[PDB]
Amino acid sequence: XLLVTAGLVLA
Amino acid sequence: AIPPDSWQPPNVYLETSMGIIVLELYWKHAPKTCKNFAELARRGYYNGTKFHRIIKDFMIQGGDPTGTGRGGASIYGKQFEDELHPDLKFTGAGILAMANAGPDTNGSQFFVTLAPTQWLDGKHTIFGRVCQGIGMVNRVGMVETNSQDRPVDDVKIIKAYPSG
Ligand code: NA
Repeated sequence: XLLVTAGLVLA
Repeated sequence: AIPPDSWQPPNVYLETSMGIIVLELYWKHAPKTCKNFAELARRGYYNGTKFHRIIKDFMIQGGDPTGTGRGGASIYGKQFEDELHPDLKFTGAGILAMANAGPDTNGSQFFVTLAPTQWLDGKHTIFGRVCQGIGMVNRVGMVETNSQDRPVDDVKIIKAYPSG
């Protein structure tokens, strides 16, 4: 999907 | 040591392989986050790095010197706190904000939005916006990416620096 992570990127 | 609070360069420039983006910082709302970003830029920490993750009509993400998306560190010696404000919302393109891995996990990675992204409200520190170069940012957002949302041709930050 639409996240802005750092390490575990999600859908 | 960290710069003194008196040091508030109004701008950070990103000289990218596609041109210059002029960011203006929200020192009042996000003093710790602005200090971090401007100081990392001043140190050359972002020089030669890339936007490792770009998603059309969403955002461009960078700030990791390893380029993996897993790295980067702040000027504080530890990941630092969010500086959230209900009245700073993700209302449109050009907003500068921190990437993270949960609450109070700010490092060096950041993003610039390409459209409204209000589902991020209250989860990422907003600490500035594009004053000049939004046309460039719009174009950067359209670059072809692979299945991992990595640009197929590197979009580099050649140099980043605060106002002198
Ligand atoms: Na202070």
